[PDB]
Amino acid sequence: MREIVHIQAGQCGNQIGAKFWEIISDEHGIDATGAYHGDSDLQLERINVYYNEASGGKYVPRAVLVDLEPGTMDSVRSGPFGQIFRPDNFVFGQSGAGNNWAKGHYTEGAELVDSVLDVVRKEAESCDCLQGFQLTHSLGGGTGSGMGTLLISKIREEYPDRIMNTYSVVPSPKVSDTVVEPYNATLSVHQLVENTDETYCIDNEALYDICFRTLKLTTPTYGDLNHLVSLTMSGVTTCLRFPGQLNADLRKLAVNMVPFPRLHFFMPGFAPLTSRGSYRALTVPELTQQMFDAKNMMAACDPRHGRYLTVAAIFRGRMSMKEVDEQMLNIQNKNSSYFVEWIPNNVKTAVCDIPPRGLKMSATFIGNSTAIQELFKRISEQFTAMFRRKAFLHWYTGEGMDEMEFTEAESNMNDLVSEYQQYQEATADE
Amino acid sequence: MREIVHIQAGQCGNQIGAKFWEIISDEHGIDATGAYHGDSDLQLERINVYYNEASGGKYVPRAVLVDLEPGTMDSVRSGPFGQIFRPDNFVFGQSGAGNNWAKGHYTEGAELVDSVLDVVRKEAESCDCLQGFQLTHSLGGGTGSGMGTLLISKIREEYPDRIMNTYSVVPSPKVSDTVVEPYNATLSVHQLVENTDETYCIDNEALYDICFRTLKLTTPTYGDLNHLVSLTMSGVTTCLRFPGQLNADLRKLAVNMVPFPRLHFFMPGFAPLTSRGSALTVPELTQQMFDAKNMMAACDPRHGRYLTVAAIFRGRMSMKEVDEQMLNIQNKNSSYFVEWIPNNVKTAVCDIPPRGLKMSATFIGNSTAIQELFKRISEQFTAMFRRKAFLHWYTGEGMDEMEFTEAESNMNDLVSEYQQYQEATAD
Amino acid sequence: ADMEVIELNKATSGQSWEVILKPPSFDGVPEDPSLEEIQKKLEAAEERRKYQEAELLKHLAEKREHEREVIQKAIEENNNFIKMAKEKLAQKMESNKENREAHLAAMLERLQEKDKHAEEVRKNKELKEEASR
Amino acid sequence: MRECISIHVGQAGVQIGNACWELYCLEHGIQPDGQMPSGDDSFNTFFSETGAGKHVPRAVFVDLEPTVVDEVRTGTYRQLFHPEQLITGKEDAANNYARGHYTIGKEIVDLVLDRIRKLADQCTGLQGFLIFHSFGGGTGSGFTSLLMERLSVDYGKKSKLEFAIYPAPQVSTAVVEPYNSILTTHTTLEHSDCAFMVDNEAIYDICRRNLDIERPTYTNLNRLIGQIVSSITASLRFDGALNVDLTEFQTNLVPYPRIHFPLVTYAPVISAEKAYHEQLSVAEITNACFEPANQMVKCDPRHGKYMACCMLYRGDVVPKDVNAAIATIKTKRTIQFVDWCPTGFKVGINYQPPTVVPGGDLAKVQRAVCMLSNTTAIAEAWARLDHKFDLMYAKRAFVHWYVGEGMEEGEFSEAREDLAALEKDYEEVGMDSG
Amino acid sequence: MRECISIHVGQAGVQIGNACWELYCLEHGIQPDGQMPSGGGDDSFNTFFSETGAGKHVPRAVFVDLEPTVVDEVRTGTYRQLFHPEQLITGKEDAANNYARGHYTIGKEIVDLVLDRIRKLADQCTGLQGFLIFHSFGGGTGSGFTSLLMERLSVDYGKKSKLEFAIYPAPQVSTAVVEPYNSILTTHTTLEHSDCAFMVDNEAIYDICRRNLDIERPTYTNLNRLIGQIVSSITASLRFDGALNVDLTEFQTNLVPYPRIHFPLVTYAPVISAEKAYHEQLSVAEITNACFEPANQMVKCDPRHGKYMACCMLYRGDVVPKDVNAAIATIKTKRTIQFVDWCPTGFKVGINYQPPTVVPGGDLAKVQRAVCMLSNTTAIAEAWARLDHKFDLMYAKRAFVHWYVGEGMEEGEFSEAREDLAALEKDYEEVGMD
Ligand SMILES: Nc1nc2c(ncn2[C@@H]2O[C@H](COP(=O)(O)CP(=O)(O)OP(=O)(O)O)[C@@H](O)[C@H]2O)c(=O)[nH]1
Ligand SMILES: Nc1nc2c(ncn2[C@@H]2O[C@H](COP(=O)(O)CP(=O)(O)OP(=O)(O)O)[C@@H](O)[C@H]2O)c(=O)[nH]1
Ligand SMILES: Nc1nc2c(ncn2[C@@H]2O[C@H](COP(=O)(O)OP(=O)(O)OP(=O)(O)O)[C@@H](O)[C@H]2O)c(=O)[nH]1
Ligand SMILES: Nc1nc2c(ncn2[C@@H]2O[C@H](COP(=O)(O)OP(=O)(O)OP(=O)(O)O)[C@@H](O)[C@H]2O)c(=O)[nH]1
Ligand SMILES: [Mg+2]
Ligand SMILES: [Mg+2]
Ligand SMILES: [Mg+2]
Ligand SMILES: [Mg+2]
Repeated sequence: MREIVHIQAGQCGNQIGAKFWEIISDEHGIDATGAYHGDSDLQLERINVYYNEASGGKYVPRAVLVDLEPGTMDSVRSGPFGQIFRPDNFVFGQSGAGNNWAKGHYTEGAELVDSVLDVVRKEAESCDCLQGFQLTHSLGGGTGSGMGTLLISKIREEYPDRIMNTYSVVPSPKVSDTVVEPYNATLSVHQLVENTDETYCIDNEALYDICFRTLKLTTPTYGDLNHLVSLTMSGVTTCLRFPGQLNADLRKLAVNMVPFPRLHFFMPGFAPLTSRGSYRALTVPELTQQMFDAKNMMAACDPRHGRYLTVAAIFRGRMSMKEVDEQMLNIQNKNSSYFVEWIPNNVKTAVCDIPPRGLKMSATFIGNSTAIQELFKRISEQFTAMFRRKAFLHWYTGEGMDEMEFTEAESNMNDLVSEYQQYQEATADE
Repeated sequence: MREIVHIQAGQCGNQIGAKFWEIISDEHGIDATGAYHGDSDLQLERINVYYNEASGGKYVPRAVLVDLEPGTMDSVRSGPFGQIFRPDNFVFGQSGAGNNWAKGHYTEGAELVDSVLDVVRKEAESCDCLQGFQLTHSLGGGTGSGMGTLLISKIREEYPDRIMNTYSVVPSPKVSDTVVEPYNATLSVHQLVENTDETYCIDNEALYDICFRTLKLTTPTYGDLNHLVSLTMSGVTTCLRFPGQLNADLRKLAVNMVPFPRLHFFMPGFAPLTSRGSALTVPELTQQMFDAKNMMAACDPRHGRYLTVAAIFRGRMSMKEVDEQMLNIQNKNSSYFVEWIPNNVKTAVCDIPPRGLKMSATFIGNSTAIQELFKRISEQFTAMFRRKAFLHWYTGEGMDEMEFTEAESNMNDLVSEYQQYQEATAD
Repeated sequence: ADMEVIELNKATSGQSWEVILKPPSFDGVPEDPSLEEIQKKLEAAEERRKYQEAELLKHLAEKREHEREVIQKAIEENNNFIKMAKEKLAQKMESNKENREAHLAAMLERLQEKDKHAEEVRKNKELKEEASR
Repeated sequence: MRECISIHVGQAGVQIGNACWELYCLEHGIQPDGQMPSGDDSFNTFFSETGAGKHVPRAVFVDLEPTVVDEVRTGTYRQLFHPEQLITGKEDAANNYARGHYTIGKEIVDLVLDRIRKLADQCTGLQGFLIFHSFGGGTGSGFTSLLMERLSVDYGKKSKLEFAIYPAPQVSTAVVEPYNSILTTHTTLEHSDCAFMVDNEAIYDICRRNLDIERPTYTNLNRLIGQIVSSITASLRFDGALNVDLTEFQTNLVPYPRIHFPLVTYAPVISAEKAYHEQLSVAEITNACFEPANQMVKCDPRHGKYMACCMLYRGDVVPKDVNAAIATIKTKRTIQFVDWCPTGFKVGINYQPPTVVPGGDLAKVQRAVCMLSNTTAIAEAWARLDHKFDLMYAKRAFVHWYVGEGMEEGEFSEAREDLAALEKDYEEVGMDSG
Repeated sequence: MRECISIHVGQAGVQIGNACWELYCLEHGIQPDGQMPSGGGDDSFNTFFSETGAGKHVPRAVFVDLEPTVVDEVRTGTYRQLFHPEQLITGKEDAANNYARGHYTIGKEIVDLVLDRIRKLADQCTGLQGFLIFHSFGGGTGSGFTSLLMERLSVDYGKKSKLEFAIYPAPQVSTAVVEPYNSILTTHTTLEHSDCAFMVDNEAIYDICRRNLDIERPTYTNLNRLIGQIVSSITASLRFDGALNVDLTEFQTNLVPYPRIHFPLVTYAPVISAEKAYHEQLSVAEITNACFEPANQMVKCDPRHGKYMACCMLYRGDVVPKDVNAAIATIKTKRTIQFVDWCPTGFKVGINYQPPTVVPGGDLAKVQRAVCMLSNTTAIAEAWARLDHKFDLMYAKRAFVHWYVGEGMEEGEFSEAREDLAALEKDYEEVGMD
């Protein structure tokens, strides 16, 4: 369990993925040319999880950059850490998906998918001990959503024994790119329920609301949204990148987090909430409190509306491990009604000395909460409002799809909601 | 849709035809020898619609001059612009039709018709893109009416896909005493209803009345009547002869003007009314559209409704003013336009005014009031036919009485069809 | 005061003994595997693991077949659209040709009948003339 | 790469093409001879390149009469197009759909298709076709319908989008334009993917009100139309912050196959005079898009509901300013959307400000926007047209002109019944869900 | 000769082995390179160390892990010359905290290699006593690989003793939610193959480090150094010429009256901080009293709620029999110390003259005398009850069970393992009835 192969698909996937590579490069002391210039051995101890060592002591991200359109590729190459990527790992088409899940999944995406698998196969065969795959994408468009899910099932077929992990950006009418987002998101959730082991639900509704309500940004941009995502992704991957005991690899994390196979959708949490221009304090009790704060969730769900099946809490910076242990016990004891009683010791804590880029102290929460059903209900209501009138359906059926695929994706997503509700209501005294 | 082939038949047809060629030659800057000495490029842009370019930069009218009498040819050759015509295009007989439609249509005219077709085929075959044919003639005599209608059906047979257009002079007891004019006119209307696409009704009754009442000419002559016809013909052909958007060719004009195949008889209007020896404002010109005094057909436009109208304004005037005045004239007179043909009035403005004027207006109206012209011919016809007066003039030439009853029925049906659309509501 | 000490063993780096505080209430101390068995159980587990991996791949193969059926369905629909557009247009252009030729023939036959009538008029004029005086 | 083939049909289509191709040349630095001195190479979607470095429009200009195309053949841009892509016959359709579709059009249709086939052969990623035509002319109506049908046979479902001129009495050339419009709409409905209608009365009134032109001519109308066309194609010809291709227009703007007529709105339209125009913000130009006076089609959006809105910005425009402007538009009670549309906004931003033709009527602006909106209010334009059709057709007025060309009366009934179904489709689609 | 082979399995087993073998080296005067300048006095160290042709002393031990990281530290660290590379065995991928993965999937590929190495160590023994197995109950390797290895060891060495040093899971340092499943699964499969298991609860050692050693947040290095002290006390009479627990069979004889009830409770004293200010040495009475105090136990449970069936006092250092007997006499005087009716109330006492040894620079102070009590009490059933309850809470919902089923395990194995531990709980109740 050493190497992770990272794939970024479509505009959103490549934008949050480039930001992920830029934050973890800074944390590991890697410059834009791939050269190591840090001053800690903890920075290089597990560098091979995400980077390959090339000729001359340079480190190259084990990342494949995918799109059905070339503009995104050019903008990543032109971005701050654009030159760090392996040039032959940029795989792109020329047509685009036209914001249509069916074109990404069945037509144009299917034409590009084998070029992507040849590049991820070269990265995989080079691995001494491949953990699995990490995919960043949005669920609202055509490429990230349709082609991204097509890639997942093709990768599931060739690497059935590897962990499949996604960072899936859920659409919101508050910051929307296309009118058919609820269709593209529902068809993708159907795929994710069946083919991923761990999915981090990154909700644009929640990110927009943090920027508007908490950060007081009257008009948030993708830059403001992606700053919260980059800090969150740095936080959730902390245990994969630095030496430690807990959730040190993708399979140990899955075994600790996923009690039922379909219930693998995580609600990430982060404290402190910052803007790109930033307060100057945050104590251990203050950090632990944000675990139940809807305002600190990256999925637009209230954790107090459901119950946590499992939680991974990651604390970063110079703080007392004794204080963190005392505060985490107190937060569980005082909030016993928001944890399922039939999964004992379901909250695991980790403390890392290296804080994220730009902060002195931070907290990241990976929650498997039954409150995530609110995110799926929101997508489902938006889907039904369109599907009831068969609006925009001819663009999907024109690609060879049947109406039955829509009804099936909708049913599977409602069953998922019904499953979360079942465990939320379950008591220890059966 | 470039070339038009013009044919002029009989005395009236050749007299109004020579006058048409003289006015449009002056407007296009063409002298009596066919030489261009104009100043403007708008004069030559569409010169090929009516003229052929001969050796040495000279322009020759694409006109065929026809008559069963050979004196009319001599008088045209001797007239102003007589030398401009192609000498081999003068086709003449020796006998004369004796003001008998049957002699023109079936006897003497049929003997000369192949010599005419020889000459019109040569003109028509030489065209790069033939629009069709234009005929000037009277309906009251024998050659223009009988032979003119015979020519129409023969040319139609050979060129079924081309537009057939006529300038038809309607007889009046005010200018000619010939008793059988109602017969010749009814037999010709019967032919025109079935074989022409557009017919401009030039009424001698209306021409005489303008000269007598408005121009105060106590005894008008054909020269006085023909001066009004030449200005009218220059006005109605403006859009065929100069660059422009509207009714630029004979088929586009027919499509805009003719809603029902048989209702293709136009009531032309002109302002100002002038004599051969004598500038109105834009509102003054637009008002004359409903003025019976300005019509070249003896019908009152306020007695019926316009199915369609083409309004042509010539001279240096504001297009904005013309547009405002034309909208005002149809809003204030909405009851004189059929409501079931929306936007049925089309306006055009040309910078070049007719010869002798600084500003003019010409109206091509398809009005249900034209039924008054046909009723007048029909009453005169019935007064004679009821007594079978002069019938042996036509039956002596091989005709049957049945052709008369048929021509009369067809003309009364035409009146009854105009009345039907006049009374029709949108509902 | 009752404690029975019993010497057990004495050695180079040690000494041992038993100390008895009380004797027992009830006199007396009262109230295999095989490689084949192990192998059979391990192989049975391996077959269950391989059977569920085969079921997973069988379902992924069913998704690949469905993908081929949607690509084929879109191709077939585009072909049927072409086929229908082509024969609708051929039918429309041919009906229009029949009609336009029919209209042209009817109007030429009308003009031809006029010619027959004209020679018949000419015929009567000829016998009215000549066969007189 | 992502090529778009332009087809300009009849006088309106060809004259609008003159204005568009002149403007594209000015925007990309292409000289009238096709040369371009020494970057953004997205213009390759609209221009092919020869071995001698000359850039040639991926376009065909067609008319049944030669007069209008002859002006292209002999004008400033006569070296820009190869002579084989400027196609004309001898006789026009005489304002008759039947002559454009059958009698006259059938004689030149194979030649036009042959030229389009040669342009398609030079495309490695053909997106589809942009067809420019009027609804009213015999060629614009009849020849376009015939060409649309033949393009569906040769290219199947390959995208076909229109720029169609809706008839206006102020500049109308024929009484039969309502017949030609209904017949062409009926024939074209199942072959077109998206049609951008431009009403001549609306452009006429914008020229009078906003540009202070007393009696606007086709030159005034066409230069403004060229500005709108350039805005719609700027996302394909340039690579800006946010792009929208032919496929994205279709997916975002057309919820049902027959409901494919977006309303075009453009702002700002400022007179080349004034000088004290003070630069309009992104919020101000966005607000102007929902004002009826800036629409390209006369209709009242307050009497309808929006189902999709595509915003195409160009110039000094930043995404933050666009989102702030659209957010205030979402809070407007007077701007109503259908309940089956959770979000109907597709945004495209290009850095290139609107270029104006030297000596034209329009002022140089720092930023401009073109909105493409699918509104059920556009059914008012169809109702207006259908009523004029009914008034004339009840009497069979002018019908003999179409029947004489081989058309049957049953085709008029079928075309009208199809447009009656379209009117009911706009009514059903604007209804709230149960 | 009475040789013992030590088997260190998984992270816990390997890291505890580092601590034990470091302490044995210090106790016998063996340097990290295996050299010994021959302190101790006798040659009994040969039971745990073999000798090479170059005069080096090598542990009779195998270190096994399904992943290489922890064992790699042994391969490259301070004691890398002490072990030969063939006795440090690792795979590539671990058992991911899943018993089924360690037992049925991954373990299966390395088990023959481990048995081959054990067979080569057994070949060097003239009087092999048996095996000492170090492992965690909670890890996938510590649970799954250990039970698989125990089964094969019973087939290959039927009449040989197998003693365990097992780490009982604690939430303060727990690495997985599924540790109760792994613990019940490994106990079920290992029960009939093990002769005696000394359980060490991480919470008890964690609290002793906090209370007695003043360590705020104890690490595995703190816990293992203390575990090493207890293991050294129990093995002292095999590695030195002692008088009690002289051979491995003597452990079953002295502590195990019934095969299933083989889990003795370990108590140790004194545990004093190295940083403590010069305190006076604790007497035999004081360290004996500490033996009967719950706070000094290796497993959290209440001996007052149970009955003793065997008791062994292992004294070390400056200790005289008269002082031991006087100390035991006072404890009986003031305390009950209830024994089962079928066992005599009393103690087997051993004094090992070798002084307690501490790692230089460690947390423990060097003491003149120490004692380790091994007692088989029915009170240890409390630890099984706590574990069984956590198993039941999760298993009632089938939570995490799909991870084990996906590896080829059946649900029935969970029921069987739990039913076996329910029988073990009833056995403790029946055995302690009178
Ligand atoms: N948090 C972010 N969301 C983004 C970003 N860019 C886009 N999006 C969201 O992603 C969704 C669709 O946008 P994309 O550009 O990723 C669509 P994609 O390239 O994957 O496919 P196509 O539809 O073929 O263009 C929609 O919900 C957007 O709001 C970004 O940088 N950050
Ligand atoms: N407005 C005009 N009417 C004319 C003119 N000449 C004749 N007429 C009218 O035409 C009618 C008589 O027709 P014509 O003199 O042309 C007889 P045509 O030569 O065609 O045949 P025949 O003399 O019978 O051989 C009668 O109504 C006259 O009043 C003229 O120059 N202008
Ligand atoms: N905006 C605009 N509309 C025009 C232009 N030219 C014509 N139109 C309009 O188009 C309609 C007439 O159609 P045209 O395109 O001229 O006719 P055509 O396609 O050439 O067809 P035919 O001439 O009948 O063969 C009327 O509504 C005109 O106002 C132009 O340059 N710009
Ligand atoms: N006392 C002590 N306990 C430890 C140590 N390392 C791990 N543990 C405990 O052992 C349990 C986890 O088992 P591990 O031994 O780490 O796992 P493993 O045997 O390597 O198995 P996998 O990693 O799942 O293949 C938890 O209860 C830990 O607290 C150690 O060095 N000392
Ligand atoms: Mg994209
Ligand atoms: Mg005469
Ligand atoms: Mg035209
Ligand atoms: Mg391990």
